[PDB]
Amino acid sequence: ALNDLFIPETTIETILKRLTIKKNIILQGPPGVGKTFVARRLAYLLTGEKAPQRVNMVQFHQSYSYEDFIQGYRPNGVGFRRKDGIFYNFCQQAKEQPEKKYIFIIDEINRANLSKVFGEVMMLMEHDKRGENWSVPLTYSENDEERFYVPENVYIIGLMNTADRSLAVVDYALRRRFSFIDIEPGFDTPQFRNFLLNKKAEPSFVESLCQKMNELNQEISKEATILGKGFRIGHSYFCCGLEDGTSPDTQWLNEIVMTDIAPLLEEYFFDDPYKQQKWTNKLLG
Amino acid sequence: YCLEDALNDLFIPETTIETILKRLTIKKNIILQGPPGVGKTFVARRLAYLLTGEKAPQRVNMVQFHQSYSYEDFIQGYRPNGVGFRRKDGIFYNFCQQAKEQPEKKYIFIIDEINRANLSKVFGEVMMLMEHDKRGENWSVPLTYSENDEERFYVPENVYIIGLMNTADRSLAVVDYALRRRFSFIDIEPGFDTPQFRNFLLNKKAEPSFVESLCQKMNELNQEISKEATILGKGFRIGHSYFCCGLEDGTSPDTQWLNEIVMTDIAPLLEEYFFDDPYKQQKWTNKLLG
Amino acid sequence: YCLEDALNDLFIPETTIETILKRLTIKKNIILQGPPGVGKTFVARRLAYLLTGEKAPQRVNMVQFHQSYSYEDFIQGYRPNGVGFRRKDGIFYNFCQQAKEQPEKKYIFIIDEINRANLSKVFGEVMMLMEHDKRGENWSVPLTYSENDEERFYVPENVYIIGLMNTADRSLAVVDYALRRRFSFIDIEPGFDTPQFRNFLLNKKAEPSFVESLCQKMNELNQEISKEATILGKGFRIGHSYFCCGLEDGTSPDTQWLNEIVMTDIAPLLEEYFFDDPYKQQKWTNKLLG
Amino acid sequence: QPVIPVRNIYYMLTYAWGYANLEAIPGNNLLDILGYVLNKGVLQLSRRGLELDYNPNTEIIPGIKGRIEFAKTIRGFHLNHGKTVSTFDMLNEDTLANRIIKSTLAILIKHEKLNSTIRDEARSLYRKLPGISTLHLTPQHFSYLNGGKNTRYYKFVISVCKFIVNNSIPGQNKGHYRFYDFERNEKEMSLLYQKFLYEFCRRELTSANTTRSYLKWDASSISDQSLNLLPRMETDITIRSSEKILIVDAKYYKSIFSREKFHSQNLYQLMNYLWSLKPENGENIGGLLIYPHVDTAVKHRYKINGFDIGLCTVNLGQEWPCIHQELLDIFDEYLK
Amino acid sequence: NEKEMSLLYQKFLYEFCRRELTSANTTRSYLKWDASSISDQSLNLLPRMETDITIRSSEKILIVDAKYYKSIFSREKFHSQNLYQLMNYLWSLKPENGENIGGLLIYPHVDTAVKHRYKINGFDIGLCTVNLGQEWPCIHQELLDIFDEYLK
Ligand SMILES: Nc1nc2c(ncn2[C@@H]2O[C@H](COP(=O)(O)OP(=O)(O)NP(=O)(O)O)[C@@H](O)[C@H]2O)c(=O)[nH]1
Ligand SMILES: Nc1nc2c(ncn2[C@@H]2O[C@H](COP(=O)(O)OP(=O)(O)NP(=O)(O)O)[C@@H](O)[C@H]2O)c(=O)[nH]1
Ligand SMILES: Nc1nc2c(ncn2[C@@H]2O[C@H](COP(=O)(O)OP(=O)(O)O)[C@@H](O)[C@H]2O)c(=O)[nH]1
Ligand SMILES: [Mg+2]
Ligand SMILES: [Mg+2]
Repeated sequence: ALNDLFIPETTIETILKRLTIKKNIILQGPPGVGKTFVARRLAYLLTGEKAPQRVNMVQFHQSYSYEDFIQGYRPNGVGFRRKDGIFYNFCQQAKEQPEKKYIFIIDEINRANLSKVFGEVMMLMEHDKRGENWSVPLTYSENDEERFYVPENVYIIGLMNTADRSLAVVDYALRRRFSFIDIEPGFDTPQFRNFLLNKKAEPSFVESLCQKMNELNQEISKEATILGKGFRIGHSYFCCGLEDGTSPDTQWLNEIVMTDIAPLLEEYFFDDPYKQQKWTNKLLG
Repeated sequence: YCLEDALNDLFIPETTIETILKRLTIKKNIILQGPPGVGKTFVARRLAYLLTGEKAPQRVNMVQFHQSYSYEDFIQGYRPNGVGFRRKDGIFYNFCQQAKEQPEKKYIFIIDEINRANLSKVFGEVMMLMEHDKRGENWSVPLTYSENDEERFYVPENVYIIGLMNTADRSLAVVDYALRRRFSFIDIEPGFDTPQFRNFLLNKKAEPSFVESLCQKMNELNQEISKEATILGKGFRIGHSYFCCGLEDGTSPDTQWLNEIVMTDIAPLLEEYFFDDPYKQQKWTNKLLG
Repeated sequence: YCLEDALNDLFIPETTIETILKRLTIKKNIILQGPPGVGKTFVARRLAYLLTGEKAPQRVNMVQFHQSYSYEDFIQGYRPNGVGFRRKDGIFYNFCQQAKEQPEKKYIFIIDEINRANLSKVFGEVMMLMEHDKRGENWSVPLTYSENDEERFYVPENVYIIGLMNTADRSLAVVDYALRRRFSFIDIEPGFDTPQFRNFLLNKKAEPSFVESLCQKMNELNQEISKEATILGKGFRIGHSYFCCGLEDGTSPDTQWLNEIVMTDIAPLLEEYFFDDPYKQQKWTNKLLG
Repeated sequence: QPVIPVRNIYYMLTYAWGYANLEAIPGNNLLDILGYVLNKGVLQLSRRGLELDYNPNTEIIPGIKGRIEFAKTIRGFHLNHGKTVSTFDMLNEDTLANRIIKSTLAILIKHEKLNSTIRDEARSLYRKLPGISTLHLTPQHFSYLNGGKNTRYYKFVISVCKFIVNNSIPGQNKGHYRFYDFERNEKEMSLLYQKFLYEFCRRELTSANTTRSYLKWDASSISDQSLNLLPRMETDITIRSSEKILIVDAKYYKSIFSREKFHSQNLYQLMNYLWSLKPENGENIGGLLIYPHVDTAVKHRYKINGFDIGLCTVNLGQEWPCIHQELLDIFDEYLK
Repeated sequence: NEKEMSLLYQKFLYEFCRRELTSANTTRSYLKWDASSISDQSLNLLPRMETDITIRSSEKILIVDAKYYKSIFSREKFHSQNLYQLMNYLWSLKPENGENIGGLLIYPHVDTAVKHRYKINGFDIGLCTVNLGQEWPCIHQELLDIFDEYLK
């Protein structure tokens, strides 16, 4: 599962060192850098096997709750029945094969409230407080003796979107435990170019392509306090759309610019359309 | 459903409707963002019939969001019987099930007043699948209330979702995060300075000079609102739907008809907008009467 | 029943009442905004008899919004039965079903103090359907708590909605400009200047000199009220309801009677109104008493 | 580099806002004056009582409080763990108006150049409001409060809080703040002055009627009835009385403070208002130019184009009560 | 900056009229107020009013004041504050001949060129905008057209 990843090789190795120690990484970065993709592939590397079953992925939203995640009391035909969650179920699987590595991907973790979701278990999922010794009786547990312990094998990977203006302050609970890792857009990298080079794209189109977006990404980072670096546009759009075998050329590029980058600029730049017109022109002209 | 029926009556430019149709086939999650009175609801019923190419109610479903709307009603949930609790398939679940049977035919779901409700509380898990790329059986998910993990729900690729959002309120400065990523905004101009808006009035026994005088005033008025950002944004500006209505009887347009409309619609609206400067209300009201 | 019968005692001009019927019949939903004491509640029950043209109570329904109304109450909600919950059709849903029983005869729903409640929550789906264009079976929509079997609710064309929003309490004001387009706002003035108010006083054994004096003093006060906009705006201006009442026994109007009015009701009202300097209070109380 | 003594400025702001002892404070700079008002102003309120607005709360509690929302109760199955979703009306001092006062007090505290005693009292007050939630202030917040549900007193301190927020600049440190040099810039000083007179005139000139009057050009254009290209013309103030109408245009210039060439560009605006304005009553038409000077006041009269026009100045920095006499004295002369 | 540009634009127009319009006579002339006051005879306090550019023809005398204003360069409300000055020049000036009076306003614009004519108080005043950055030779050809029309 590591043949063509646009992210640099140094960082992806750093995450592996960071993950095997901390076990709780949050991947920042702009939308369209394949945060889910790298995390999904990284999960297979950590195991060393490209197997879906060990890995499970869920998307957090504001109304995501502990009842869905871990334990809840959904009704059967007549009366209420306790229902296993996702994580709880996931860990029961992890206990079977402690030697092997099981990995949980949590998309848009910043969006939800972690405490209401994780509940009691948030203390345990920190790498130190793991294993049988730190087992705690769960909130809905009818019998005190049954306990829940996060095994050491479990590693939690979180994807967080930097781009949003709405964000002001990250949750405290998240920062204490998880080690944030920043994913650069990686628009200008060897593997991304070589991926494009193998596809029917001439070298000039590459430098034209990298150069024009680079100035735009540079522009937003330049206005640092006004807008964060993380707003800067990613690369996933240019990856996608070429499955049909179409040659990538400026004729093809204009579709993505007008369809995908243009609304993104409109949302990002709500102040001056003239500024938007300047940057749209350069990409093609 | 021929375009000829659809597009003449509409005031919105034939340029922008094309752009709307592009993104909708491409992305399938579209939001029309404009002030009240610009035909957001009006087009959306027509656009659905354009895409399908036929007038069929079954393939199109319409709902309005409000604060009470929740996941348990929309998608799946449990409803009390006289005593018992029975699971009940919701609208979107039931609607997509219709869509699964006929994959080729395009299906439309129209969600009005989307900003009023938090999308996350309603859609919930389905905001993951609802995105344009993550559709089809490969991305199937078992639902929160599913009896077993085997039962799965995937938003089929055929359905396109249209959401009507009005930027008429101060609260919407903090736009929901959920909307921006999964929906693509399209801005609707008010469109006084349009050929078709004039032609609607001209056919209804209207003087050409009187109509153009009106457009100059409203375009000037809306421009005044656009200048402000603190109190009144661009989205607050007046729509074109006060003037359309009320001519069905055959009563001819005149300053008298405009005078009722200003007194009963746009004058108090300005009182609400421009509370701090009462004279500023008078400045426009006489100007509009003029 | 006819206009002449209703307008015998009303102090409102004939001009507005025709203006009211002009907007109402074309638009089908209106709001009467005026200060307390101007007969907003009084006329609205009377208007119901005009539009139907007959005095029947069944075709009329009157309610008041208490900032505790919710969609569960108005349209569709869940209410306990003895041991288990059931779905109960609300008042408006019950009314619209009556309204479509016979389309020919018009039906009125009167909502006092509409300004209070969070209207977006109460009406919900109806906010789209209330409007004149968006009525009838073409715009049928499925409700939130509707049965799994498709059942759709449309506001029938015959229904007319009338709202009564006082303009004194500023906070309780409609700032949902999307909603304020459905309704048409008809200001109701205090009604002092008109003779039809004066004739009511004269007939009850009153001197025309004092009557003309009374209106002269009041209108001076309301201008002082109307001139400010920071705290006391145009809307706060004093209504005529105080003077109307209490004379049925045969009590003739005189300064002795006015003295009871001013000390007891108006003088508290003024000190709360201004609450900056007592001198201004002493001035206006003495002017009325003088 | 001469400017108005800072204490006098506060009085013009007070009339500008349409609504005290400053002898005690020894800090001449504006923020010292302004903070003492706010710091004392909050204290005056607390004696009578801060605004308490019933905020409805829909929350999950172990019992019936107010009105239970049946739908959220069954849908979340809260009954089973002895809980309901119920709506009730908590009474707080956490209103938007009240939050703004507290956030500004932090700004006042953080200001690097401020009297130490003033900060001591303010830091106490910030502590004295535990329940209220700190906020990150923007003009958009104050925009929502233009409705004016609050009392006449609250609207004063909020205006003060509005002023500080707008005139706050970072200083030596990232956290701390530094006050804007308000006096130096003509535009804001002039906009104060123009509004200062308009609000001043309504209060004191009970005799005359005071309105800002929009004016329309006498022009007609063959091209357009609109005449958008032409400049928008709105009087600074018009003070009409039965005997005489009068338009005043007032502006703050630094050049005029020098006792040489004279800056009278505003006069070009004035004549055209007189010409385009046509009186139905036809009593008379007059104009006045009033500017602020520091040392002394001089009044001149002119008969230019059949119009009676005044060029005049006022010695701000003299004394505030005498200034009130001087301003009314001028209007008496010309109005008559 | 704009003050340098606006001051520049006035001078560029002034000499431009001297070179190209050989037929007409162009001057910058000092004007005097109508005003008489007992207090000051010299009227020193009152502003010095000097025409930006006056071109004279037998049919009429044309006065033009032009400046650089930032808002007009962009694409709404019109920043034509200097029109107030223009009337005061015309009103103050009563020509001995009394036949006619000429007024024009010209503004620099980049995107487009617009011309309008106004009769405001019985006086001939015209407002136009010229596109700049098109090209020097044709733009010069364009400016010549404007002076021909309004001079008539
Ligand atoms: N005939 C005609 N009617 C139009 C046109 N545009 C808008 N309207 C009319 O305006 C009225 C209301 O339009 P609507 O879409 O409901 O505005 P809205 O944006 O939904 N209102 P809101 O934002 O408050 O929800 C309808 O009669 C609609 O047909 C148009 O181009 N032609
Ligand atoms: N007899 C008679 N009474 C009138 C007339 N106009 C107003 N009133 C009386 O004044 C009193 C209050 O009128 P009302 O409609 O309730 O004013 P309101 O605005 O609804 N009150 P509020 O704002 O407090 O809700 C009633 O006695 C009403 O009948 C009138 O023309 N004739
Ligand atoms: N093949 C390939 N796909 C990539 C690469 N990087 C990103 N992508 C794809 O870009 C698309 C979007 O990824 P993602 O970030 O998860 O979408 P998001 O939810 O909008 O953030 C997916 O198909 C990713 O796999 C890459 O390096 N190689
Ligand atoms: Mg709508
Ligand atoms: Mg009432």
